[PDB]
Amino acid sequence: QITTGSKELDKLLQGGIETGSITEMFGEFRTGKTQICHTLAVTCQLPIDRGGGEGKAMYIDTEGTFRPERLLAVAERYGLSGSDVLDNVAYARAFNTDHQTQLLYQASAMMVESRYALLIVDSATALYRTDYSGRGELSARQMHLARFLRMLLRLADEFGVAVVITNQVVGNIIAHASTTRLYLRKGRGETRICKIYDSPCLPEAEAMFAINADGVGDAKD
Amino acid sequence: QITTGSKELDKLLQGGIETGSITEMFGEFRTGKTQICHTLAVTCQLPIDRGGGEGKAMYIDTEGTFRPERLLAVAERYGLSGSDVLDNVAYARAFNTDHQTQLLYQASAMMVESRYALLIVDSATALYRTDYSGRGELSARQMHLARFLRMLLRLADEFGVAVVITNQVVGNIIAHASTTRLYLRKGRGETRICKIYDSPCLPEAEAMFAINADGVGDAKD
Amino acid sequence: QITTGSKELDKLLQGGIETGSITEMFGEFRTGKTQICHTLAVTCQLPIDRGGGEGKAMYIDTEGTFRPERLLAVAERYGLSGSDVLDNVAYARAFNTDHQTQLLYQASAMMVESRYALLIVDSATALYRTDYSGRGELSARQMHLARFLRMLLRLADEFGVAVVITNQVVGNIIAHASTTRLYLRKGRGETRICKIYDSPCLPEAEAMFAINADGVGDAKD
DNA sequence: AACGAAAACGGCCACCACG
DNA sequence: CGTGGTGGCCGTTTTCGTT
Repeated sequence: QITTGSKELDKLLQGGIETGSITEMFGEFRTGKTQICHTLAVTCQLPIDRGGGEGKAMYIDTEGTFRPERLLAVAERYGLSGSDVLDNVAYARAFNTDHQTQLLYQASAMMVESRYALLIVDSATALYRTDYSGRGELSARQMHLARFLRMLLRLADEFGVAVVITNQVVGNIIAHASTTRLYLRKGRGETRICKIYDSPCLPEAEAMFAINADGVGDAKD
Repeated sequence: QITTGSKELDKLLQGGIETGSITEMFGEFRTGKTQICHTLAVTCQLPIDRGGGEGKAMYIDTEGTFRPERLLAVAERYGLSGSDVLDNVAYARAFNTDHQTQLLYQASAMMVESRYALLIVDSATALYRTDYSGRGELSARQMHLARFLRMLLRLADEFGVAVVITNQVVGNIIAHASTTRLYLRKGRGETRICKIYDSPCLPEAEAMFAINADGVGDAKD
Repeated sequence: QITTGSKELDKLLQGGIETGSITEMFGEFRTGKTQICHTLAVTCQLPIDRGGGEGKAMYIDTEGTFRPERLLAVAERYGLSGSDVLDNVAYARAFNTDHQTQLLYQASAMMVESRYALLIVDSATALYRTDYSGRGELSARQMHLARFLRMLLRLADEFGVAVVITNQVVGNIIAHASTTRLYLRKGRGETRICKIYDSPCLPEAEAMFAINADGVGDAKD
């Protein structure tokens, strides 16, 4: 179980993400999906006794929001070497849906030589909206997304890593494929509300957390 | 941080625009978006110790409002050579959305040979309204705008320059992409009210400034 | 500053029209736009010490309202030779928007050989409504008007002449291009109310004037 | 008796207003 | 900002008139 670094969120998840499965967090923009991704990108490298996976991180960005400085802040919060964190995070920006899936081909071969624990795909659904904008082409983007999700599941079962994808809510296919769906909504200021909206094992429940300069971290009224 | 040349606005932004990110200023017509652009087009060339970026400026105009004389006024205000300011500002008028995006192809290659600090796109959303006026073609202009914004983010991360685009409020996609949204409204006479309407780091707050012959400059009751 | 020949209007404008810039007067029909044009067509020829520009006049008519006799009346009011006034006013009626813009080609070359101070375009927006009456052709007339306005600004900067265009209010593009917007409304009888509705330098303010056989001239209760 | 044109009705889309 | 309602425009079908 990879620690989220929010204790309340860890309790909500019973200790953190299950490696080897896809966890989807759907919420409005600015809810902190990207911030949680940046935090996990570092916490994954933490020792297992500290809630990490003792593995490198993979950040596939489609939205430009990748900040190595956020990774440095998370590393210094938990006392990890920021330089080693950036050395254990491989980053690449996907320009389109086809490029987004093509990066998985390099990811599968690269993930064999080194132990990874986390795969991050940020604005995973944005490129299927920007690229495929027509109505007759909807089935094509749905097929590409389906294949992409199957590839995610395959890599998860192959390397035993956690698969994190982010969705902006301004597909029903992900429900059966994703094991845990988390709904994120803004509480005013920088403090966010998290809700579980389906889990066969986890209750439907809510937990409050905040977005702090160092971290994605528990709410401290 | 590129100085806005309004001290109150600089305080509002904590010192000025972050280079390497897109800052959107949405407001009514005649609020001073273009005036701020003209001021920044010169202030960017200022020394870093003076709040500049020590880089050349790029003005992509779609509305005809480009005035080299305004640049000369800003240069003489801060004591910069007006001729050198015009020599460090490359200007081109986009005739359509396709031409607006096509100019980015020349911009990316040209921005490699010389250091730039500011990219200005004035009436950035006007051409998507004048060109794409139908209702069935809305998705096409939205896709073109999405690609344009992604190109802006790519150039920002590539050259570490500030990306400034102006929007007339007589898209929701820009919210996640733009880092700082500023709402501009008219105070009567030539003095304008600025408000921050989203920033993960900057407070929602307001600052009063004026539009002076020399400058975009602090309000002086 | 070209005298309007109304003292109250001159005070409203701080002495008269700035040459080298476009001044737009928007108002209802019969408010006196054409009358003001006829008056200025003669006052421009007045000595600079008398509020003129010591230059010839250019009247481009689209509405048939051109009256040389009104020019003769204005000339005799200020004591100018009516025959020389008509000799210093070149007149041409535009039959369409394309012809209206085409006349500018003859105007630019003709304005080089002799000094002019005033360019008048009467019912400037009427031909874009009579010619382009459909809804799909709106962008075409807007583009033609935009190019026409840019040509006006170019000629203004080239010859340092005043650019006067008249608009019947039974485009938002002119706002940034026009420097001074004047709203004209009828006071009953022949006495008209003038209001300034935008000027970066001139206050929003009003002045009362009348339309007299000799002149456009101050209100005399 | 057949074909073409005109008029009327219905449905869909867009814009405006209200919550 | 989103949803619902109303109005306008366009397309299709039916009926009538003319060849």
